[PDB]
Amino acid sequence: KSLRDQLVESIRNSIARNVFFVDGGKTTFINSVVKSLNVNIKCLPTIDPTKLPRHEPILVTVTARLNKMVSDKLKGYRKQKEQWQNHLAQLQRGLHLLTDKEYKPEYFSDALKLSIGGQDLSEIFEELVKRACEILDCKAILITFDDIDTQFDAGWDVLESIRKFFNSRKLVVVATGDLRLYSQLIRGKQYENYSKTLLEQEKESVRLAERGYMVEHLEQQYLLKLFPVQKRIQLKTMLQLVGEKGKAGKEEIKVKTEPSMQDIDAIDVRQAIGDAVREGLNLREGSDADMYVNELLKQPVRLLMQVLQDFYTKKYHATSSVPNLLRNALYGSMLSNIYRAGLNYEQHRFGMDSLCKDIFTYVKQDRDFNTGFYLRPQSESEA
Amino acid sequence: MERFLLNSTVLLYRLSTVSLDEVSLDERVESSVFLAQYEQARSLPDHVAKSAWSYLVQQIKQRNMKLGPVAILRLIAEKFIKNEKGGPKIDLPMFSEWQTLMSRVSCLPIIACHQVFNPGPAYSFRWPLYPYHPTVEDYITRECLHETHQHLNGSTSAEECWLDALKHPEACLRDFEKGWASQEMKQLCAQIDPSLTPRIFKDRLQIACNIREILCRVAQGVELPEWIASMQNPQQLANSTILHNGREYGFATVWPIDDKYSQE
Repeated sequence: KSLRDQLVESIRNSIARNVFFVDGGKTTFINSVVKSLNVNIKCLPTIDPTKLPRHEPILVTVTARLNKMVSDKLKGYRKQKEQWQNHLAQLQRGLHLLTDKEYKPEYFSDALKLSIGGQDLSEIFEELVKRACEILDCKAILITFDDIDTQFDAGWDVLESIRKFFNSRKLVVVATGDLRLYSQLIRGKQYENYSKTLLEQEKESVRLAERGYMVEHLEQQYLLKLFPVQKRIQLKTMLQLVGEKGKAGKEEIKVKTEPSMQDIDAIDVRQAIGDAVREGLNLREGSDADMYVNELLKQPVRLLMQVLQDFYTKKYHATSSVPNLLRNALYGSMLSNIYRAGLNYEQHRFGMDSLCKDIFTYVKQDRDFNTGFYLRPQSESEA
Repeated sequence: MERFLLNSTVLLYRLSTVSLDEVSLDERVESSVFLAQYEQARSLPDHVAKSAWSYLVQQIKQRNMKLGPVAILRLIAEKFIKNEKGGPKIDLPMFSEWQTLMSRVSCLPIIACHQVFNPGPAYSFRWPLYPYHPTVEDYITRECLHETHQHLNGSTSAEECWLDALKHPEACLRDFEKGWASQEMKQLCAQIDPSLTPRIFKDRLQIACNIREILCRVAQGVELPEWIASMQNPQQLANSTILHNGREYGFATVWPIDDKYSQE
């Protein structure tokens, strides 16, 4: 909300690289930002690179959205129209250059038809952008890019489109995700630059160290170019948007626990969390449960929302044990965690006998061996 | 004589070569026409051509037209076609002559001109044109015809193939050059246009596309885009687009119909 606001002002005072990124729901916040913009700039519906045909360029998809928007504003009420499809035609004609796996020499003469010389798809696209701004009476175009969490490998194409096509004074990139994800892709396709023969021969410690040192330098040099840190947003967390132990509470939330909750019974978020932790864990209101809920406040927002929209709902079902009600929820919530831990996944095997071995194994990975049976959130592993 | 004004490689060459603002060129026509007829209808006795051209220009001046396809087509339509019973039809005595001409030119423009200057009683384009005779029509109705030998151009009429080329220009190129190496078509090309070559083949094709685009713009009567002013030399139309002032302007414009290359 508030971060969305400051972000809006940040973009607006930007047109007077040109990419803003959001570290991480995340899509919810990005949609908030976009609709906030609905000092004239025309924005596009956010692109889900994870929901696009396996092979296509973000440039083509953006061109398609541009086409729709232009036809819409243009069918609203020429001469802009016709020259527009002209840029369309040049772009379509010179586009092979990207997809093409082989350089057909016949493209040479096409490389020979006419201020820099050639078929620079970047310059065609930038003249396109000028056309779009002029036709829409807009200072520039906001371009939006969704997380690639479910498919982190497509983001390369977006990054490359940014570098080779969106170095323009009239386009504003707005991407979302975690920088480490992009860091992997940079890592991977830096490595894919060496020669396989080099890789499989010059493989001693010194050479590997120098190679990796160079590759990391390139990581840092390129990511800085792509993502101006000043153009970086922090994505406030839910616990930081709430009192740490009551001495805080930036933007109190309050949540509805039963179906009715007539906007007055909404039982906070922190207090209900501590309540569920105490009852389903039988913990009292001391200091150990508060720390636990603090280490529940740093988990994924979707994770927490489901963990506390499944527990109380089935409680309402039952009311027309608290620990079993809540342990069921944890079962699915950390379910991936638990099975990756190599622990009881069979529901009808919970008992005391499986639970003792499970605790022993859990400590065996937690190392500890001194207070593990506390099972308190003290481990580095987020699982 | 008319046919030479619409079918002449030399005329094409001269017109394309000379600038668009030249004017006062009717000599280039009279000379080029005497040439083209010399090549094609060599047998004419050196004075009949002169007299025919003279009478043609005579008619043009008398009827107060400018030498050009407007006047030519108007003459051809008034001379050949009439409005008769159903759609315009052609004179029986002149039919063979019409065919001799169709050996050289396309009907569609003449057809449109006849509709314009002599529409029938208040039609859908249909090729080819026909004369009329009630008995023959009754026979055809009662028995219909039976097509037994149709394999010339696939099985289609060419005028559609030209539109097809404009639809797939690159493809007709491909076909041309692949065969241009074959000797036979080299001789055919030389015999038809000596300086034909695939290069000017492409040039003429893309130029014709340009012309149809621009003339369609004006046919819709649309505010006559500025770049026509820069457009000064027909060879400027040998490119997919044109440069007015730093900007490069294409020729595509919106046409009412979807089949942009339709005969209709």
